[PDB]
Amino acid sequence: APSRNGMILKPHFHKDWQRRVATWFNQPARKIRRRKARQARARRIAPRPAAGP
Amino acid sequence: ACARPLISVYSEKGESSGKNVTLPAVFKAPIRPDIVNFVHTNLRKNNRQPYA
Amino acid sequence: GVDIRHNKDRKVRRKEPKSQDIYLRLLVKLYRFLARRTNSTFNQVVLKRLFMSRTNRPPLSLSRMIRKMKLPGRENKTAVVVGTVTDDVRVQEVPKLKVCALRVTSRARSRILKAGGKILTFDQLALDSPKGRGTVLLSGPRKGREVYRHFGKAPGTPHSHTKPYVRSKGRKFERARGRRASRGYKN
Amino acid sequence: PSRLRKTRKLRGHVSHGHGRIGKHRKHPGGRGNAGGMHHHRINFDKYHPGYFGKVGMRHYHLKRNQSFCPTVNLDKLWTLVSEQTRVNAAKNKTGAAPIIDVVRSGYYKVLGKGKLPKQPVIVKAKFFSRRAEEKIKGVGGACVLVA
Amino acid sequence: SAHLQWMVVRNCSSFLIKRNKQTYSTEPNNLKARNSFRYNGLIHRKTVGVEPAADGKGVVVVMKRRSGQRKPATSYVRTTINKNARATLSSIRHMIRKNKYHPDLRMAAIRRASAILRSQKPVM
Amino acid sequence: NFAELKIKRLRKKFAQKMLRKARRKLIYEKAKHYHKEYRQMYRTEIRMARMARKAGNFYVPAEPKLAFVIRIRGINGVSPKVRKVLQLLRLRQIFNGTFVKLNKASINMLRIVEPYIAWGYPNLKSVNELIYKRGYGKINKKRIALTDNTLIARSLGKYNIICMEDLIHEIYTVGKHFKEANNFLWPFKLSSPRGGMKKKTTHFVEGGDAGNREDQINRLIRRMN
RNA sequence: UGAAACCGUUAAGAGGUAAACGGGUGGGGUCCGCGCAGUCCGCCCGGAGGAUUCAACCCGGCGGCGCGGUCCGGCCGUGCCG
RNA sequence: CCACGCGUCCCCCGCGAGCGCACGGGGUCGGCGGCGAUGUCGGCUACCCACCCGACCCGUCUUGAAACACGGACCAAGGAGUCUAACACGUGCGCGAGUCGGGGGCUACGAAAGCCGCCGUGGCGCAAUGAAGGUGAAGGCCGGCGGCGCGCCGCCGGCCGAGGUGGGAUCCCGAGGCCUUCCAGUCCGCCGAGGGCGCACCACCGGCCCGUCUCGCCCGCCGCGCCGGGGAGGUGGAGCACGAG
RNA sequence: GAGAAAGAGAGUGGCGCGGACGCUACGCCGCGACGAGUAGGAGGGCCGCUGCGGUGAGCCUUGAAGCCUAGGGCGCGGGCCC
Ligand SMILES: [Mg+2]
Ligand SMILES: [Mg+2]
Ligand SMILES: [Mg+2]
Ligand SMILES: [Mg+2]
Ligand SMILES: [Mg+2]
Ligand SMILES: [Mg+2]
Ligand SMILES: [Mg+2]
Ligand SMILES: [Mg+2]
Ligand SMILES: [Mg+2]
Ligand SMILES: [Mg+2]
Ligand SMILES: [Mg+2]
Ligand SMILES: [Mg+2]
Ligand SMILES: [Mg+2]
Ligand SMILES: [Mg+2]
Ligand SMILES: [Mg+2]
Ligand SMILES: [Mg+2]
Ligand SMILES: [Mg+2]
Ligand SMILES: [Mg+2]
Ligand SMILES: [Mg+2]
Ligand SMILES: [Mg+2]
Ligand SMILES: [Mg+2]
Ligand SMILES: [Mg+2]
Ligand SMILES: [Mg+2]
Ligand SMILES: [Mg+2]
Ligand SMILES: [Mg+2]
Ligand SMILES: [Mg+2]
Ligand SMILES: [Mg+2]
Ligand SMILES: [Mg+2]
Repeated sequence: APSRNGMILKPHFHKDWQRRVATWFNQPARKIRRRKARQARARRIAPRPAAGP
Repeated sequence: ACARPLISVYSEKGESSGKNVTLPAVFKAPIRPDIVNFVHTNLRKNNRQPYA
Repeated sequence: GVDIRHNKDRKVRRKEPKSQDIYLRLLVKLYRFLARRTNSTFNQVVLKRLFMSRTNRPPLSLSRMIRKMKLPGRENKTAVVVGTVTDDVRVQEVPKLKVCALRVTSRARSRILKAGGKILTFDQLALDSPKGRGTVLLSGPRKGREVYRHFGKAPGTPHSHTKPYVRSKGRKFERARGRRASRGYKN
Repeated sequence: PSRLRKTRKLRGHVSHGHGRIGKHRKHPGGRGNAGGMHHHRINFDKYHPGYFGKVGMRHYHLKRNQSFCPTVNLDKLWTLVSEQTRVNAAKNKTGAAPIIDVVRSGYYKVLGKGKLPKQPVIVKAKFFSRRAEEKIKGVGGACVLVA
Repeated sequence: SAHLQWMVVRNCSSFLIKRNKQTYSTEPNNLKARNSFRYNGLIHRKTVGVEPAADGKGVVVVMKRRSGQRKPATSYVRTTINKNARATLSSIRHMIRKNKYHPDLRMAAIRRASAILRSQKPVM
Repeated sequence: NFAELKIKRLRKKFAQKMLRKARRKLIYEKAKHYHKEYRQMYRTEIRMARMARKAGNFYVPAEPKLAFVIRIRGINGVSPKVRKVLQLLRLRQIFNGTFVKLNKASINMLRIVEPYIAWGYPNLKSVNELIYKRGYGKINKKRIALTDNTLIARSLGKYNIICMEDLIHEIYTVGKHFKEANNFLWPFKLSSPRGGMKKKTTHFVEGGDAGNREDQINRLIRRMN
């Protein structure tokens, strides 16, 4: 039942979407994990270029 | 305003030293409690763990 | 019993700005005084335009500033918007201007002060001219927003050139039955 | 903030702002965009004309990178290059026109909308409008192509 | 300045208390102790305050000078008046009136000093 | 110095005091001239009736130029054509009164609202005592009671109506600026009638109170205020 | 901690249109006013008092400003120039 | 009789002093009297009782409920427009033809906060139109060269330059004038006949871009072709017409 | 506050040291007219509950939260203070 005026639109929520949802609360946990892994690699290859080849 | 006074530097004994630095222009920025309250509201919601 | 209707009995205007910043309300505290103790009707228009919304204070650009100043008669006259004097980049020459606005874009400030004009704000305008004597009041394009293209007589209706709300402009998105003589009907 | 929302004023009112005669039922007009040609045809033709039907040629594997050709107008042509070039072009008595590579700024095509100020140019582009190149000729200046 | 920091302080100050449909303000240099613009003592350049003395008797009068605005320790000057009730009030009247020092508070300070001295003369 | 600056203050004050005194003598003699005019207006319609009867003819007096309408039926259940005429007569509440000059454009309005109004030809005493007791003024579209002549004179000075008997003369002797003088007057909030109505619903001819009751509107006014 | 419905008992009051309710008072209670000879506050006059007492001066300190028309020295400019 | 003086020409027949009374811009007394320590005073309200008037039980669906309409014995606690996403508009805030780091990276509270700018990739916006190939948003003036039975320019040199009409808040000008004893007489302020430059917006007429149709002639060259460009007049567009996101 | 567009305007020539309240300008004050309401819409709550950042040199074993009350009260009212 559309009202007076507005976009008629297609939300893709007809599937069961609450079971498959990706919450990003580990975003700063990965932004700590990556830089810990990167510092460990940059210590491990000790004079070599830190970015790689 | 426009004027920048000359803010004295204090030694650890409490009394004033001869060092005397001018007041930076940050301390003449406009005072807006609206913008302060708005940014404090929306940023204190960011250190917040979920509950369900 | 009294035979009057009360439908429009409450008039609908603003009498204070809906904003809560303190500098705008100090400008309001100034022009409340300057509007009731002067006989200048400039101060009432400035007081009424300080109340208005962001959409009722559209930005007046610099190439319309200078264009409405290049009219005859209004030489060495200060000129006042209540909104925002933004820069316009499709203009090269800029005359000297005596602008008075609430907030001028930094690039427009550089552009005007390079040309040698000066930028007042409203607490300086009150000291320079309390009755607004020798000013040119201007305003931006109030129908300049794109939401005044979705308004008016509805689409799908003859002689109504209204932009409809379409989620993505293409050849598949509202081109087919109302829009063509071949398929359905044309309006 | 639910503290500011409508439901805090609608406590005690026994219909909660939806009526006693027509109750707030679940889906009275069908779900979604239902009934386009049947019982909401009046809405979809007073407010979304053209919504039903096919038109035009189907182009299967479309790639939005083949048809990349952004445009710039002549009144913002001089906004590509810094102010010192056009100031020195106005000061130069030689007639040395400044060279403006629009592709370096990121516009492939030059269209001509506005008044262009009267000092020469070498505008090099990937495409040109008819009116744009003749405005460049009318100010007196060259239209260099580049691939 | 003064009118910006009044519009900051006016509803957000720790000296403001609001209950029983009455609004007050507990800054130390306030005369009549009420939240207003004239009477608030933290804001202005020039400011009169009336306090009872550190001794049980006497009235100290606080004057904000004009120079050290941002310097709080050397901003307020104290003067102690341990005298009869008439000359205490004439001293406060001469300090506020004849120094041209913020003359709207000229009667409120005399009311406050008269209320301090009544409490300092002994209880019935 | 404050020597000549002092004395020119009371020079200007004495000047406007003498100006006010000249204005009071003006409106005194205007009221006297009005009393003379009303004596002549009352005696000449007796004089001419006598000189008609002395020959044996008849003297038809002039049809009056001034009626006073009163709304005697309430808000509820009003037909809309009857309603709009009452809104143009400014009879909104029950028991409001309004002076109305007569012509063909107005009598055919009054017969549309004949079931709801009682109107007749108000006497000089009626036009006096309505102004003095219940007469207010639409000043700055507010309702200010006519307590002093300046309230009349500031609004109606440009029509040369500057005391209260000027307003009474313009209403009664219906003048050139009757529209402005009457629309100055707020509609008269008359009380409910002492003694009591005869019958609200039927016309005055058939033993009621609605409709034209020509000379008899004064008996209604005397007990409605 | 120990509420409400419900119940026992004590006290008070009442009772033939089931009870209950709104407006209006009246009567009886129960507690409170810490009622139960009723306010103070300025200025003036008179009468008795008691002070280490006011005004004016002198010294010291502190503060404010017809602005010193224009005193000397600083610092700053979201001012300019060399 | 709300009529009071004198002096000057001619028609006609600008500050007097005091007191006082008040049907005068909303009430005062500069008038009084009683009763008060264990039996009395005040307490409108809240406890009980009495009387007169009034008085059907709530929720609900209904044209209409006290209904012989359904729900409800009573009480305590729990108990129903929430959250995510998209969109629309209105509002407040920052910046502004730009804007935004949301993804990544660098350095207890802090899983925050700061920072990047050769991390603006990217989104939205600054350009539309067409099914599509595509095209893609003012012009005007001068001089020369029945082209002659473009007085209308094909191409160049110079110049003006980015509409008009009506209404329009604001402003700008100012014929005159705002008195103190009178005349001349400057400065400041103010009022104002009349006249302008007209914001936003509205209405209308023009103009430009894209599609389409009709009419018609001219121009371009590396390829003179089933090539390319152009004009005039209608008409279709969610356009432009000195940003507004 | 005054029936009449506008200056309580500047210039040149003939003793006693005194004077209430105010103005949280989102404040205070002054006039006028008005007040019905279901479905619904909107505004204001110094109405109420729970938690969080600030703050009250807040309160509290010399007795907080809760609960009861024929006690004193305030607010139209939600409710609240003794
Ligand atoms: Mg609906
Ligand atoms: Mg009524
Ligand atoms: Mg109503
Ligand atoms: Mg309304
Ligand atoms: Mg309701
Ligand atoms: Mg609703
Ligand atoms: Mg229902
Ligand atoms: Mg429905
Ligand atoms: Mg139905
Ligand atoms: Mg629903
Ligand atoms: Mg069907
Ligand atoms: Mg009836
Ligand atoms: Mg009787
Ligand atoms: Mg137990
Ligand atoms: Mg018993
Ligand atoms: Mg009964
Ligand atoms: Mg039902
Ligand atoms: Mg049903
Ligand atoms: Mg039925
Ligand atoms: Mg119904
Ligand atoms: Mg039945
Ligand atoms: Mg049944
Ligand atoms: Mg049922
Ligand atoms: Mg049942
Ligand atoms: Mg909508
Ligand atoms: Mg908006
Ligand atoms: Mg997109
Ligand atoms: Mg109502």
